[PDB]
Amino acid sequence: KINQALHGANLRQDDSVRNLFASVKSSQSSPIIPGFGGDFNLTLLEPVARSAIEDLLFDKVTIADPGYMQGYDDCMQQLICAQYVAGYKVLPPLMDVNMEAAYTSSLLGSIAGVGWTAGLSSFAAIPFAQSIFYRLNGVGITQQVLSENQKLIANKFNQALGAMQTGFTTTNEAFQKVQDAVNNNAQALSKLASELSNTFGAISASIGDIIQRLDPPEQDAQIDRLINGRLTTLNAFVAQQLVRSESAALSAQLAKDKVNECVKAQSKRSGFCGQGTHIVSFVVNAPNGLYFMHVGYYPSNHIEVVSAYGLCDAANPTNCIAPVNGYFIKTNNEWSYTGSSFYAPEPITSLNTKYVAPQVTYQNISTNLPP
Amino acid sequence: QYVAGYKVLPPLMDVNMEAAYTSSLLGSIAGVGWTAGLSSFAAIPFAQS
Amino acid sequence: RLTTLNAFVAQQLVRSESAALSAQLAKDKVNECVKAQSKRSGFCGQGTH
Amino acid sequence: PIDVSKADGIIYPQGRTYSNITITYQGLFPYQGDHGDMYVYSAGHATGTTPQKLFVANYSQDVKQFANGFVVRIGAAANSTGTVIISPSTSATIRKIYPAFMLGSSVGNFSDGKMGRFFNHTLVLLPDGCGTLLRAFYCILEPRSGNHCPAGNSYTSFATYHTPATDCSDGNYNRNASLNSFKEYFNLRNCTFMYTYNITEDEILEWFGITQTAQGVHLFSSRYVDLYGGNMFQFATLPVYDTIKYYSIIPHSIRSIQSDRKAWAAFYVYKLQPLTFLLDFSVDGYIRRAIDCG
Amino acid sequence: FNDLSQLHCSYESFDVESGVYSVSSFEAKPSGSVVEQAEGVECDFSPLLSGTPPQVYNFKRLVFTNCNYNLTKLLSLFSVNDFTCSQISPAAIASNCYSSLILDYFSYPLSMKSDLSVSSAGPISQFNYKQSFSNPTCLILATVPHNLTTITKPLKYSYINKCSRLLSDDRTEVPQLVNANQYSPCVSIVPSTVWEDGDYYRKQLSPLEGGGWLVASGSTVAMTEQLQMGFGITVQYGTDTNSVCPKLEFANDTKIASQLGNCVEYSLYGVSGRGVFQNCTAVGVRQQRFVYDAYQNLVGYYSDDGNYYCLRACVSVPVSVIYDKETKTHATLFGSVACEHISSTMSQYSRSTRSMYGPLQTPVGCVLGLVNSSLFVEDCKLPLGQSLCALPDTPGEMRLASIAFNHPIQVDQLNSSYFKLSIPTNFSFGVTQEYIQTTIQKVTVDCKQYVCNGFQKCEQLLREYGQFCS
Ligand SMILES: *[C@@H]1O[C@H](CO)[C@@H](O[C@@H]2O[C@H](CO)[C@@H](O[C@@H]3O[C@H](CO[C@H]4O[C@H](CO)[C@@H](O)[C@H](O)[C@@H]4O)[C@@H](O)[C@H](O[C@H]4O[C@H](CO)[C@@H](O)[C@H](O)[C@@H]4O)[C@@H]3O)[C@H](O)[C@H]2NC(C)=O)[C@H](O)[C@H]1NC(C)=O
Ligand SMILES: *[C@@H]1O[C@H](CO)[C@@H](O[C@@H]2O[C@H](CO)[C@@H](O)[C@H](O)[C@H]2NC(C)=O)[C@H](O)[C@H]1NC(C)=O
Ligand SMILES: *[C@@H]1O[C@H](CO)[C@@H](O[C@@H]2O[C@H](CO)[C@@H](O)[C@H](O)[C@H]2NC(C)=O)[C@H](O)[C@H]1NC(C)=O
Ligand SMILES: *[C@@H]1O[C@H](CO)[C@@H](O[C@@H]2O[C@H](CO)[C@@H](O)[C@H](O)[C@H]2NC(C)=O)[C@H](O)[C@H]1NC(C)=O
Ligand SMILES: *[C@@H]1O[C@H](CO)[C@@H](O)[C@H](O)[C@H]1NC(C)=O
Ligand SMILES: *[C@@H]1O[C@H](CO)[C@@H](O)[C@H](O)[C@H]1NC(C)=O
Ligand SMILES: *[C@@H]1O[C@H](CO)[C@@H](O)[C@H](O)[C@H]1NC(C)=O
Ligand SMILES: *[C@@H]1O[C@H](CO)[C@@H](O)[C@H](O)[C@H]1NC(C)=O
Ligand SMILES: *[C@@H]1O[C@H](CO)[C@@H](O)[C@H](O)[C@H]1NC(C)=O
Ligand SMILES: *[C@@H]1O[C@H](CO)[C@@H](O)[C@H](O)[C@H]1NC(C)=O
Repeated sequence: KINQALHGANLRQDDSVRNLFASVKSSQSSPIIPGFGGDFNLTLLEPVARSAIEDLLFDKVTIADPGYMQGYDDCMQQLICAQYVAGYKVLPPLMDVNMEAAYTSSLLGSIAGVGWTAGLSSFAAIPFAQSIFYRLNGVGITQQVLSENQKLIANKFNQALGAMQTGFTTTNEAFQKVQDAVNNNAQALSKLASELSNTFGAISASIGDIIQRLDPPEQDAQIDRLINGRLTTLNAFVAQQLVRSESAALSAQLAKDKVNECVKAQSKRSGFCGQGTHIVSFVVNAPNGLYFMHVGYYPSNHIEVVSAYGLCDAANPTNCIAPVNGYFIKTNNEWSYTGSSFYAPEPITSLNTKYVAPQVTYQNISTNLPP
Repeated sequence: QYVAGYKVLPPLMDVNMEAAYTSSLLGSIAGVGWTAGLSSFAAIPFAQS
Repeated sequence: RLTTLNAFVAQQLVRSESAALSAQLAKDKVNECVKAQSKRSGFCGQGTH
Repeated sequence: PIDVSKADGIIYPQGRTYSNITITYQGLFPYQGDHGDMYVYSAGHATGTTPQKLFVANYSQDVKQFANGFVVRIGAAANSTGTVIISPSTSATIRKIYPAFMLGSSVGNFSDGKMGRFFNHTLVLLPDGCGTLLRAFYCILEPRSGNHCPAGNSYTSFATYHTPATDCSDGNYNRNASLNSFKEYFNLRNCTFMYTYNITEDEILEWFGITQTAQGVHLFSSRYVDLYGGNMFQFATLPVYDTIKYYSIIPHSIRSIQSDRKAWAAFYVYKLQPLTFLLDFSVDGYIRRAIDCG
Repeated sequence: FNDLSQLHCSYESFDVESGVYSVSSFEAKPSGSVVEQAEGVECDFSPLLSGTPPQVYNFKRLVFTNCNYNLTKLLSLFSVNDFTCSQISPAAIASNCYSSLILDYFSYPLSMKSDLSVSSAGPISQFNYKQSFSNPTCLILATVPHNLTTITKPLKYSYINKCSRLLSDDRTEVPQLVNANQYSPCVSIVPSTVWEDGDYYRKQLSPLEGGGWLVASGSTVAMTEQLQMGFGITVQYGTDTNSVCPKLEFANDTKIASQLGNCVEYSLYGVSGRGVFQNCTAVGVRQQRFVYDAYQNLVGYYSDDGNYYCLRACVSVPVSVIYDKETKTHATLFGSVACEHISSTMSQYSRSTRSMYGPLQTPVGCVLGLVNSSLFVEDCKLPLGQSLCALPDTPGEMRLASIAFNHPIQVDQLNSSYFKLSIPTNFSFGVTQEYIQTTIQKVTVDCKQYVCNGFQKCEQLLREYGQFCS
């Protein structure tokens, strides 16, 4: 029964991993080269093999190698080496670390391309700078400031991705979650490796010492007590593994949904995967799971201004216009247009508004008529 | 409760400040859901919303 | 008594995990169709929300 | 008061050492921060170089329960200077001395009726030969019946004098002349065993424990293993046949001359109770940090 | 019978599912035993080999318990002339351990040898020394070796030929019989060396001892060319613990350095188990000799050589199996281990291998049954781990391959105004089948009839439990 339960749990883990990696596998991609991102110094994501962020994340987290090359060989001469003393095998992962590297490379070289058109039929590997241009167009920032303010936003994005390397500490809640997940696996194995010393009412934890000290009629009861304790411990471990695997599968489905929503495409959901209005995301592996980081918009230095709901002619009240992805702003340098997330007063044209049905609620105007 | 002996720990949020949270949500939902993008606040009178 | 406390611990952890999942669901709901007007059918309101 | 973080006065595990790990350990330990029952020995009277009548306290009339054993610190005031008990106006260099203990399950009064006399078998540990010898003997104690003697007249207390000119002879003190002072009040009868130990002199702090087990009392020290440490270590397994209920300290005298009244040290006594500690076994495994639970 | 037998009995069927399975492990056999924590002391025979040996009526005693004695180092010192033993084999006293031993040495020439018998009635068998009737004994009549001066020779051999006690009437005479480990009263009046042959010794007896007079007669035989003497050993089996033993001749196979890096069953004088001893550096307290971990498992030990050792475990390798349905094919795998262990040092039941190349080193471990090949499989069915898989041949053994990565269709990110677009020119409709379990089987159970089955005494017993069914 215990072998059946562990085999079923491992098969569930394996095909859940296979399903998640099949879903995240992009159709088409561009090769990763130096100069990726152009002016953006995003080469930390670029792997030159795992990525530098991935290797730094492996280094900064207390991880013991699961003896896949010389585990018994290092046990010949010198916690992972304590694998047989209780009796258990840590299975190797279903995918190679190089297979993870190939998947992460595919996502990093394809995320610039997939994020331009609805539907995954085509692939659109535009240079990364123009991808950011179109994504910031998508959030409601006018093309004038993007045409005029490339250098400062490039420096802002670069320093934003450069600030997180020194933030690799307790403040990163993601590292805290990775750490106690790894600690959860470690203490789950330590439950097996430690409870052998428990006696459960017996006088010694060693069966051989029991048979070498005692007479058979009482060691029958002693061995029975200790094996009953060990079987109850193993049944509790089976239940713990089952509920942990079920939670892992649910989290895997959630991760697949998240990478299918705001990685391959630009989402609009309020803080579903990025606090603030989301712009882009990036994805790497993690020593137990999957690590996500997201770059989003954060406004500052807000100002209050006066605005309307629509411009209508006094002589022709039927002709009414409404702002498209923006607002109608009265400058105090006579109306003008502003974007939905930045203060950029610019003269109102036909390419940013839509003709709309008239109401009393808008403002009649007959002096400075927009085109 | 003490006859057995166990502390009923109070929640981290009091009544008044969590009520202030709910008041902020009530005052914001009139205007936030009018234009995509969470950057700009749009507190129109509620009937127009 | 220790058996009773062990059972209470297990039940409390199960309820805490269920409460955390419901908390995340409530967070998604309140950022989905409270701060905005979701077009999704019946996710948080029968008929057109 | 004893600091467990400073790791003073802790019984080491009896046979089970570790390394570089912080381990919980149940056993017999003193409470954290105890003032204890510190006593000081003093020298007798002296006019110039004439060895006069003794000068001690009323420690002999005091008896306390052995309970779960106790530990003794020696020479915490060494490498320093302090006052003399018999000469409060004079301060001399603080000199370490070792105390003599007597152990018995019985109670009773002396011939004059003063509390403190023990009956039947009695254990005595006396340091002799200027402290180099550690004589230990579990005998029947017979009081003498002379003047100022316990079975005789004018009895006040029994004391052990130490004449530095005679009892000791800077090397030739192996004549146990302070056991003679013990014989000058008491007599040994029907004795089970008689044990001595050799310990060199120094001016460094010392710790030892007198605490027992069931089948036999034990003698623990740091002297045998860690001179620079203070950890208890099993150096003697004394085979008593009964559990000793009460302990007492013997007042000790010194017949030094007046012009050379050396200032003595203070020794500290801490009783032990069954508790649990946390210990920090270092790479060498000696206890250097520990903490209480309760 | 084999791993597949255990796999079949695990599934309670003749048919199983193809895949990777964990079968019970095996253990490398212990190479031997080491016993080195506490050694005993040696028995003393220097007073036997030194000084003037006293006479036959003055046999001097050495008692032996809790000591080591080696007749190879002991009996070689004797110029052996006469050897007799009763109720014990001669080789047993040099080999077998005993509870206690007593050994009396006395002056005894070879001329007076024939009086040493128990059934004899001569003066030696009457007054001087009598053997043990109820205990096995051994008499050795030896000579001083010519190259041996540490023992000396007395003035003359002497013994008592007539010994008796006269009562208060002075007419009734009682001869004195010496028992085993006894002394005659005439020994008290006969000196350690009788002056000459036919000497008569006399003593007055106290009236409370029956009164009367005590008489004895002593006789002398002069020194020969070299002194001859006698040794008597009486063994005892139930008077002590079986402690006197010969040399522990295991100094070349029970030490730590003799069996470095090999699994042994240590018996460390109170501590026994299975493990591997390795030389190390002195850690922890050197005095306690026993250092353990947090989990009460020993990590090292301080031997008497001054060298500290670490003991980790007697560690072995688990065994896993890969099996395929509808192609009766299987192979064995050992993970996390170099290709170093072959079928020699086994345990448990047996091993399974067919179609007799064998050892194959993979990143998972060492595999028996596979074969190295340059194949790439993207739809593997039997995941061996990492990215390695095996594939049946549709009789042909399993083929090793790596998990084939499916490269996405590459497109070059150009650097100009133009752009290279990927567009599909063909399409299909794919059906994707999914199942969502929305309802478990609504089941009830009738508590009392399940737990009780309608017997009245059972419902009498279950009334006190009460609210569990509710
Ligand atoms: C009264 O005054 C005397 C003399 O001033 C003090 O005695 C000295 O105490 C210090 C304590 O730090 C000793 O220093 C220690 O030396 C150890 C090794 O030295 C010994 O071995 C060498 C080689 O044989 C000799 O040359 C040397 O004389 C010593 O015999 C070191 O290993 C010690 O390092 C330890 O440091 C700390 C703190 O002690 C520990 O926690 C570490 O684990 C480490 O083991 C240390 O450096 C010095 O040797 C002593 N000298 C003499 C002559 O005894 C008394 O301590 C002082 N007493 C009081 C109560 O104040
Ligand atoms: C892009 O960012 C990387 C990461 O900081 C910069 O590379 C570092 O340069 C410093 C300067 O000496 C070195 O000390 C670090 O070792 C480098 N780290 C890595 C990971 O290469 C790089 O200079 C930046 N490039 C640009 C153009 O800004
Ligand atoms: C703007 O001109 C329009 C056109 O006449 C006027 O708005 C009307 O106001 C009346 C009075 O309530 C309403 O009944 C009409 O329905 C409104 N028109 C529309 C199209 O809704 C009004 O004169 C002016 N309003 C403002 C605010 O300037
Ligand atoms: C120290 O005191 C002890 C008390 O017993 C003396 O020890 C024995 O003394 C007797 C004399 O009555 C001797 O026959 C024994 O040989 C002694 N035994 C041992 C082990 O010493 C001892 O003589 C005293 N030391 C002195 C006076 O220097
Ligand atoms: C002793 O334990 C500490 C605990 O962190 C560790 O850092 C140190 O490396 C250990 N010492 C040795 C020699 O391994
Ligand atoms: C102790 O010292 C005395 C005298 O110096 C000596 O007779 C005795 O043998 C010593 N004992 C030990 C164990 O060194
Ligand atoms: C054990 O190792 C120590 C240190 O490496 C070395 O000094 C010693 O000679 C070694 N002993 C043996 C028997 O190999
Ligand atoms: C298997 O074959 C491949 C290619 O022929 C080779 O690179 C590899 O080293 C081989 N492995 C073994 C264990 O023979
Ligand atoms: C763009 O690529 C062409 C090669 O087709 C090269 O000649 C040119 O220098 C490149 N322009 C850059 C890197 O700005
Ligand atoms: C599309 O692919 C199918 C599958 O082979 C083929 O039968 C069909 O002719 C293809 N259609 C076109 C337009 O290429």
